[PDB]
Amino acid sequence: MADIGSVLQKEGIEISEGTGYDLSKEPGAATVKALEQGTIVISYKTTSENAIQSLLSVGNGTKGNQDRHFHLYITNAGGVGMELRNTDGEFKYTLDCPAAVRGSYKGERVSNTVALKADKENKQYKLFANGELIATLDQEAFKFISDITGVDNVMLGGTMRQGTVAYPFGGSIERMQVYRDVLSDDELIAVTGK
Amino acid sequence: GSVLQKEGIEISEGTGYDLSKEPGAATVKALEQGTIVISYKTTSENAIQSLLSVGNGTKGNQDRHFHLYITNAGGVGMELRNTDGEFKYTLDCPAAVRGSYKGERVSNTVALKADKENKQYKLFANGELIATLDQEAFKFISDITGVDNVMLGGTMRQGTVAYPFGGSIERMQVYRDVLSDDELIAVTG
Ligand SMILES: CC(=O)N[C@H]1[C@H]([C@H](O)[C@H](O)CO)O[C@@](OC[C@H]2O[C@@H](O[C@H]3[C@H](O)[C@@H](O)[C@H](O)O[C@@H]3CO)[C@H](O)[C@@H](O)[C@H]2O)(C(=O)O)C[C@@H]1O
Ligand SMILES: CC(=O)N[C@H]1[C@H]([C@H](O)[C@H](O)CO)O[C@@](OC[C@H]2O[C@@H](O[C@H]3[C@H](O)[C@@H](O)[C@H](O)O[C@@H]3CO)[C@H](O)[C@@H](O)[C@H]2O)(C(=O)O)C[C@@H]1O
Repeated sequence: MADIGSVLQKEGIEISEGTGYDLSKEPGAATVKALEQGTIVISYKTTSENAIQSLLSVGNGTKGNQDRHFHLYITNAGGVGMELRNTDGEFKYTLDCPAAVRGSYKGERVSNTVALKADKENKQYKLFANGELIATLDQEAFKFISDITGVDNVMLGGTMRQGTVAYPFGGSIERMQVYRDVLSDDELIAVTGK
Repeated sequence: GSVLQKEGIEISEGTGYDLSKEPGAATVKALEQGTIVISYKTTSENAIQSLLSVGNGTKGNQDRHFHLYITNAGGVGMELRNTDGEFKYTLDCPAAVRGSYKGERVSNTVALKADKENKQYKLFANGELIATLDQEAFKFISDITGVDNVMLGGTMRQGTVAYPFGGSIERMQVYRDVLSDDELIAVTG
């Protein structure tokens, strides 16, 4: 990891439900909007009982393009997932893992760390939470962010759908990093388990 | 040997075909792992068409089922569900089967295996492995709460036939055994 660098990073970002936090103008956003593969690592605390809370999304926010996006999300039941979409006629690749994260511990909102990697070489997606590899998906027709049509935004804490903040998170994004590099499972186990 | 097999079952769009009373249905309703192989011809433009389902058809339990389905866009998928709070494990693969081709309906063969030891699901269509899913928390049909039916051509949801297929289920076989990838490439060809 000594010479690995993120293409986009943010730290210490509070977000109330429905507000989101726009990253579209950040240096590095263009790179994120074109990823063919890579790694996303996010530490957060959720204060929200919303059922589906996007931590990070990248997609097409325009009218009629509401099924064209990627997001990495958590749920109110302690689930972690992702969706990678370009309308269902093109692709809808998803993961949803139960009982992988926690909202609270000893009456306090607890930090969790999750990660997703997408590896073009072996057509594989892997999801991690809190020190564990929780799911692996292989697709013959591999896709990633550069396959979504008309990407125009990157954001924390929701997914833009026809100009509305969908899948709204509340709480704190403690640390968020996006890499073009595909990090090893050992690295992701270590960073998510810390 | 299969635990349940049927051949030449033609289904009017929306009706389904109940297998719940067949010999072997109990075993299918309790599978911890296994393999499903289905050759079919669809004659329907319905968006989502279950080929085979196993689930809980009772009121309030509409998210408790397994099905292997095709779509009108040439997709193949499966969902394994016991309400989203418990599990929702899915696959959806584009451009894997044909709904029609040279203005004609056409046969396809698909397969799904669920492998408990490897904690793995693999989906096949027409001689190709199209997706693999590995879940740390492996589930299958015996983890669904209140299974009470097995059907071709739809999924029972609160007493309604959801995801309705129309056409012919040419051959369907369900195994408790986990077939090899090579065997599934061959049988789906
Ligand atoms: C993470 C997750 O569950 N995301 C799904 C999302 C959420 O469950 C809800 O938004 C939470 O309220 O639901 C999505 O589906 C709902 C929409 O479906 C649209 O129809 C789909 C149809 O179901 C597909 O079979 C078809 O291929 O595409 C249609 C068009 O998108 C309805 O038109 C729309 O009104 C909603 O009901 C969603 O996109 O919001 C699916 C997410 O995977
Ligand atoms: C193969 C497939 O696409 N299956 C999905 C199915 C189909 O897209 C549609 O049925 C085709 O018309 O849609 C399902 O979701 C629709 C229902 O969602 C319900 O709310 C969900 C909510 O979206 C989840 O986030 C939550 O965890 O669970 C809720 C309760 O199920 C609505 O209550 C209901 O009215 C439908 O809109 C479906 O179950 O039918 C999801 C399938 O994966």
